[PDB]
Amino acid sequence: TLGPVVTGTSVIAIKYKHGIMIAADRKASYGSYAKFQNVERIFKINNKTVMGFSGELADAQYLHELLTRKNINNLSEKKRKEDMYTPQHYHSYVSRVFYVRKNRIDPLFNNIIIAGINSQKYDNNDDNVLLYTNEEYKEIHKDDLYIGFVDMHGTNFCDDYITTGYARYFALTLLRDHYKDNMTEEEARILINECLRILYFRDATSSNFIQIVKVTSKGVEYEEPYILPC
Amino acid sequence: MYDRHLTIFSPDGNLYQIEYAIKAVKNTNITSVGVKGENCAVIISQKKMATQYISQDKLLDYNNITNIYNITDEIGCSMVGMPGDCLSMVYKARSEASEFLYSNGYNVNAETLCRNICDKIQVYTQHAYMRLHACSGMIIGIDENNKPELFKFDPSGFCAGYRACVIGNKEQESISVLERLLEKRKKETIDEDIRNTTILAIEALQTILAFDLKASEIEVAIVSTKNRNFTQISEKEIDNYLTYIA
Amino acid sequence: IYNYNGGCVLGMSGSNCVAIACDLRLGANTFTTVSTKFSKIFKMNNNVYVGLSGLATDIQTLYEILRYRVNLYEVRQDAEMDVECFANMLSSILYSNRFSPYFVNPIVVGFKLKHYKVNYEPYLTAYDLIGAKCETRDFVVNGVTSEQLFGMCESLYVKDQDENGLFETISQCLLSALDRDCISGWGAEVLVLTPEKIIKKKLKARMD
Amino acid sequence: RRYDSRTTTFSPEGRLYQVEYALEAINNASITIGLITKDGVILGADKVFISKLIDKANNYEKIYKIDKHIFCGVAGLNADANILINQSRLYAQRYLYNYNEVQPVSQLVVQICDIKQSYTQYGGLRPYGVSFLIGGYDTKDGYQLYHTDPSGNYSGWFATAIGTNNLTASSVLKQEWKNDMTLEEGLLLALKTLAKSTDTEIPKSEKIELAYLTNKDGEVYQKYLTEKEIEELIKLYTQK
Amino acid sequence: SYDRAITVFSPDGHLLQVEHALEAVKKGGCAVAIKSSNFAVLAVEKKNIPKLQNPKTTEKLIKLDEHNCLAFAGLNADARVLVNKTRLECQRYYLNMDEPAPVDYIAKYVAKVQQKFTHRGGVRPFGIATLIAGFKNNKEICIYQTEPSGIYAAWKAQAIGKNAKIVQEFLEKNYQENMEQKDCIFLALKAIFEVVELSSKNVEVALLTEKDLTFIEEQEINSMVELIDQERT
Amino acid sequence: YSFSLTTFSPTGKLVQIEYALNRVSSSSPALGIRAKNGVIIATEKKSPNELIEENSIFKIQQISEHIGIVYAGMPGDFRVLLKRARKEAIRYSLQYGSEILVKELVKIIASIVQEFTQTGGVRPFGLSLLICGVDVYGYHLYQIDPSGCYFNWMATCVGKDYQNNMSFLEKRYNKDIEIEDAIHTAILTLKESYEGVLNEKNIEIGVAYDNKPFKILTQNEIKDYLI
Amino acid sequence: AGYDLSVSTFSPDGRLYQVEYIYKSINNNNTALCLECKDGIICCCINSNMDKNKMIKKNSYNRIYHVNNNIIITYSGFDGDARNIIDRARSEANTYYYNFHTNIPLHILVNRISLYIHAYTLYWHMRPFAASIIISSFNEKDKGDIYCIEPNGACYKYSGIVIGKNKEMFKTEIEKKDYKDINVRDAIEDIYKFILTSDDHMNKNNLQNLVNFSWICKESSYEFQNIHEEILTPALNKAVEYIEK
Amino acid sequence: TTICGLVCQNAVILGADTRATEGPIVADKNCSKLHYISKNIWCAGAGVAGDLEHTTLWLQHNVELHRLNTNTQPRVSMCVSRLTQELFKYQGYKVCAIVLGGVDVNGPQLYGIHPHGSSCLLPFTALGSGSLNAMAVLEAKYRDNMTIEEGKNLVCEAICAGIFNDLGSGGNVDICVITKDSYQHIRPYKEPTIYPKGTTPILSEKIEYIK
Repeated sequence: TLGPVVTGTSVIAIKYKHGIMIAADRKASYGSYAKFQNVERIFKINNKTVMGFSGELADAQYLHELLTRKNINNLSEKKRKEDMYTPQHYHSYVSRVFYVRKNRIDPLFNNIIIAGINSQKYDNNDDNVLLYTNEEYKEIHKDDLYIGFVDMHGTNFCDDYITTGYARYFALTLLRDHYKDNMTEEEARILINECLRILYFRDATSSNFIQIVKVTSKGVEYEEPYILPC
Repeated sequence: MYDRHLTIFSPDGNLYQIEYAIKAVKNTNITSVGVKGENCAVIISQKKMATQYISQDKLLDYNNITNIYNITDEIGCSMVGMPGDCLSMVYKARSEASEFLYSNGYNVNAETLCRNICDKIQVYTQHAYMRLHACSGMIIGIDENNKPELFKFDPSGFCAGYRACVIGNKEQESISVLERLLEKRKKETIDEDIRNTTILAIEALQTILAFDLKASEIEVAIVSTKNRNFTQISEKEIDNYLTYIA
Repeated sequence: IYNYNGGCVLGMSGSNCVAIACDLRLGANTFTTVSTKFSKIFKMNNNVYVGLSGLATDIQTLYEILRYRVNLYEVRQDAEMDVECFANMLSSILYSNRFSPYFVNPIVVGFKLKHYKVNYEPYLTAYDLIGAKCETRDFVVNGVTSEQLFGMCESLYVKDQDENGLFETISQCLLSALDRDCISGWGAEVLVLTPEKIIKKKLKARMD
Repeated sequence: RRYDSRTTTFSPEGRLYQVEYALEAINNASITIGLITKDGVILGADKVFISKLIDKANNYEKIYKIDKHIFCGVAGLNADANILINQSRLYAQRYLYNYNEVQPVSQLVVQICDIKQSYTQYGGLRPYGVSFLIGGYDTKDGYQLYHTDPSGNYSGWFATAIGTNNLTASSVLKQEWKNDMTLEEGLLLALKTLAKSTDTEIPKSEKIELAYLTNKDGEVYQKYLTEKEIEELIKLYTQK
Repeated sequence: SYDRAITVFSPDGHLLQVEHALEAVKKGGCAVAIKSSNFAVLAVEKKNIPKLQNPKTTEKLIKLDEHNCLAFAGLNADARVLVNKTRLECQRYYLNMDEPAPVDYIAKYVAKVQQKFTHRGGVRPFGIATLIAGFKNNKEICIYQTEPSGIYAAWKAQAIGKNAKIVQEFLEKNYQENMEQKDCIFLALKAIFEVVELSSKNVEVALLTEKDLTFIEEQEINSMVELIDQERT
Repeated sequence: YSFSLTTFSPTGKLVQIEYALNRVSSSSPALGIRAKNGVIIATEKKSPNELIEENSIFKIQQISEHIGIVYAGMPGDFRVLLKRARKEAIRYSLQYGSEILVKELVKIIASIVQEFTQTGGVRPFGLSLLICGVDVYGYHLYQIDPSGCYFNWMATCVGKDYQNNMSFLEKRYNKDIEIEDAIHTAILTLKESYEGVLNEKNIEIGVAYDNKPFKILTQNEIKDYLI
Repeated sequence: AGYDLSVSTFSPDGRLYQVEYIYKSINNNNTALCLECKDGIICCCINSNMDKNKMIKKNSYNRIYHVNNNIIITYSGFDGDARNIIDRARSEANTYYYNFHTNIPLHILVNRISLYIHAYTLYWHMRPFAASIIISSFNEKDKGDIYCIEPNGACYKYSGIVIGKNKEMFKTEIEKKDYKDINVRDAIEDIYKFILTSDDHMNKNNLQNLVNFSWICKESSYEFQNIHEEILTPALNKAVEYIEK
Repeated sequence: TTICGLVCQNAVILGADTRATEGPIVADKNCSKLHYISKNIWCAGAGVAGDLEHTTLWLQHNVELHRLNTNTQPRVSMCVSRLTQELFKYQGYKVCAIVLGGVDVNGPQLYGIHPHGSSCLLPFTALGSGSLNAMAVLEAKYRDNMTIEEGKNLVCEAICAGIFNDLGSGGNVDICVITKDSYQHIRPYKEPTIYPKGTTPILSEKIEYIK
């Protein structure tokens, strides 16, 4: 609320065929100490939406309670799968929250990504939802996908690839050089690994113990964390 | 006209709402007895539903029914009256005990808690838009001098100490029973006197009610210096005590 | 801030006799005066007096607040008010604006009644700008010229004393103190209360 | 709604029915007298006898002082009196705080009648069942005496009497009062009208109470007569 | 009660509290007002106990502002309260406009306040009828009337209080335009004494000009009551 | 919704306050005596069943070091009045740094009782306090009523048969009475009033011996006095 | 004699008639039954009074709601008062999770809801709630925990309860056998037969467009799920076939 | 200013100097830092003396009210809780560090209060400008389970060591002994030119006899 203390590094989000891919290093640095090297920095609101994080951890946690409990209220007044809120809804909600906190001058020292799938014609997961506990992938049109961004100042937009932190110079350059449309999972993961390798080799606050999450027709898939090949 | 509908004095100087709430507490026909000895204090009540339109059905977990609650680890209580009023009264007692610990840094005394609840009951009596809480009750505990204590309050807001007391119907007839057993006791180990007090409480409830008192249908709790915490006794141990009385 | 309207007050005790004194200056922009009658002493009760030194507006505002509280107390109780009660109430009023306070360093001077006949015990005390009370039992001084007065009184105080000698002592102490302060002076008044009477006198000071 | 008392609500005739019952409560109370004299203003009264064990010393229950220059006599309920006495003292010292001079009596009685009028009009609270005989001195108008009531009405009076048997007392005041008169003559006339109102030939010293306010020596002060002074006054009354 | 409607529409469509305030007004003492050219005359009755009551303390006829004046009939305490309110509003207008308050604005504000207390909960109507006299912003004399209902209108002459209909009937057949000051005082004293006992002590008459309000002395009033007493007999 | 339940009837008389005095007249009596060198407050408590202990219930309390109080009426009213009176004495001592005067406390509690008579949505207090104390200006004894009006007494009684107790106490009382004789007259007055038999734990006494703290007598001292 | 006009007034016999009138209104309203089983709990609601309304959609009117997707909450009474109480339950669960980051225990939630309902039966100005509420959940370790809050403000734990119209005959069929050992899937037969028997307003055609269902059992991974028609209609057909014979 | 406290055999002894300063000068030569909370709790502190006086009077009278309501012996931990809440609510700007001592049902226990609202029970402590000089000799000579006379002598060792050393402390030495029953307050514990008549000139005089 007054300044950053415990900081995360950066996240990368890209859309491809069958869904989107979002990645983040599991580390939160206490300045120049690196106290925590196993932190969950990618969160889930519901199926077909996730929340990114690069900044102060307390604000991300507060926004995580707000967003996940907004999803709880959505489920508690749900009757059909189409009544589930889209990533546009949550992205606008975070944008309004950041704008209001800016006007009050009590900001959140974070740079959020909201991304997922803004359509329901591809899977029947949301008709009978499963919060606690939990085929072939179905190709998803890029128009039905969505990736968004929220700045400290509330600035927002949408694009096929969005990154935060120091990845907005390194990884954004690699994506603008190399990002195609409808790349398979292997090519996307190779590109993400190359960008995170370049970040690890030239960013103190980053690391190699990477978390990777996917948002597809099957739903949100928290894969096993892996150390980068380097 | 409207002299007794609200908390108002009638021409004879009698707030009739007070006795109406008291007899409403009596109409629940749940009895609850308390008694103290040396370094112990026992409280007993019946494990039944109050008297109203709903009756005890077969698919009713009778263990969940209880007229004995607790405010704090060291303090317990037995509220008798309307169910919602009793639940509100224990919640208010929990509030006063917890803010007393916060403000003053040490756990509350049961006498002070009884005076505070009596003051809230006074606030209900004084004002008209406050309906009376039809919930009398007992509070027990042990003070800083390591001696027992038992207090009672009514919907009139009259807090007073005791060493043996009864809530519910036949109280005037039941005062003779407690006096007789206390005089019998007056004519001891730290553990033996706990046993004597517990049999005295169960025998008092047996004599007041005049039937067998199946252990599943009652509930007993105690604070003493051996434990100092409000722990309610199990059914089999009560059955052993009842067989001793038999 | 106390250089703006510099002032000084003083009060001594004796044998069934008490004295209070003050300067009559009212300053503006430190080094130019505007009046030579602004008395810091205010009568408040038949045997209680108060000396307020500091900013003039705060002096006056505190005088009306205390006069309100005092006259309320005599009217309700229907009896004369004690020095200790006034001192405690003054300390409470000065503390009640602990933040953004009245820039005034007051004193209290009067008599203490011990009924049984009646005996008049002298009473003196002093305060900070918050109400830091401290009973003293002898000479009490407060203001910008406080140090000079502290220097004078110990050389010149003779324990219990006659009221005439008390007047000479307190007058010489105040005049020697005010001569050594540039922003305090311009005349003086000396009030010597006794149970029989009160003598109010003004001194031929270096008022120039 | 169903339990409302209908306090601030006009009659069919325009009387409100509540100030009227308050005035019947006033008329049953102990009598109080008022007189203006060249030397002062007097507020003699009659004690109601509760018991002989009441403290005769002090215990002035009818006459009260609002300030050194204002004092009044109660003619109704004592609690409603005393709360308004406290409000009056607060208003007096508030005016002295604001303006650094004593409040004129007209301003003060305007404030008490305004606050009494408020509960008569605003809200649903009962009015104050008390009527005062407020008197005092000021440089603007000198010795004055007024008559307040629960309605918030006030009026100046050179001499008046209120409470039970106020008709007989006012008749005696109309018969005996003079424009220019001494303090002793006013006190004797106060005993005379108190005795006439009380249906007694000779007033009892324990049953009455007197006070006066004079601007003597350029410093106004109030005196409250003790038992011995009232005994001397009754001796003079019997002699006269 | 606190914040609830006590005045309400009857089945016939009348706010019965307002008519009760009108009977409260009708029991109150009479008052008369006249205007002509560049001045006005205000008359109110008076009732005092001889040898006991102080006539100076009565404030039936008053001054609100440099130019505005007011007379009333009804409950005097409510009149004093509304008078203090109007004086406060006069000085509030003079601080936010830097011109003295005209009579039309004050009459409208008095009507607004009386309608406000008639149309809000927790307050009964002001049981008084006032009539305000003062100079308009264009230096034109106009006297306004005001009822407890919030009705107001401008009149050349009108009366209130006990037997106001009879006095108003008398003024209809005797009023003239641009009369002298003595003529206006004579007409007002005749009109008030149609329904009031004939004596100098039972009235308090005054005359308003741009300079200030001036109360007529007792000697002129004694001559006037003697003259009309001769005229009647 | 806030409106005065208490209101003037025809002829006034404040019928709720009259019912409060009726409550006081039926409640257990209390009394107090002012002596030359002390003041007493005393009251009888009802003949208790053996389960009650008198060491919990107390009709005699102390507000300050020198000030006592006794009542006759509703106990919860007395409890809240006692707590608020303690707060009044405490705030006065915080301001002026001294033990509170009896007159100021009596005036404030009388004003509070009047506020509860006047305030909407409430009813009057159904008791009659009897405050005694010592200060600079000698000894005092006062009596609060439900009306919110205070009376200065030298000896008084409250409750059932209060007229007869007043007459008996008037028969046996002197202005220069010693404190022990005042205690004896209190015992005899309550003995005549009870119409029964008395002992320790049936009566309670409070007293202020000269310029010393207000004292509540134990059952041993009362048993000594009864002999 | 005037004692039944306000909820804040006790009768001369010490009894609040104004709550009894609410109870009588609840008893005449549409009925709801909620019982437990081995696999989980199934809970039903019978909307018999809307048989006259023929234009309502099929199974749109659903009185069964939930909180946290693991606690069934339903009612039998006024829809609006019930919905206000549901929203208060959501609010209390929200406050608990914001404070503590854990789902609220059900036994605390019923207590807070009972205090909220009880808090409106002690003012003349506030109207007491006309709704009797059933809250229930299920987990594999601690088994089902069915409660019922009432207008009086009384919460008692049940292993099965029915409220509203025809409740005496419904319970008379529920104590016909012990349902702790009967599975959740095959209890639908029994419930369909009981609603046909007790209620004298429903027939074969009304059975698939008025009555609601849901369960919280192992098949839904112990989370809320309105029942799909392919499970209802076999048991519905078998139940009406049994009743026809 | 120098303050100290000590825990002894079933008792507590407090100690403080008797001097107050208004800058580099001394106003009162025989001040009283020790203050009475209850019959078995006393205090003394250093800082702004107005804050100390008001907070101590507030604590004293609040403890008196709490005793009267509860009718139980006052406790030191309660006083610590009220003081810590009072100083924490007002952001620590009320600079008044207090040495609290008393003898409750749980035996003697001394407490040390700080400006920001923190507290810590200690067997001995000292506060003020001359704290270090006193509390050095305290820890040099402190032992567990002393006699009362040894405690008083050590308290004059501390406070008389600080008087001789520190410039901001001086005058007499105060001692107060707190016990489960009764207390003692030894205020002076250790204690280590006429002009002729008409000399001054005047120009006005007005005698007003008093009624």
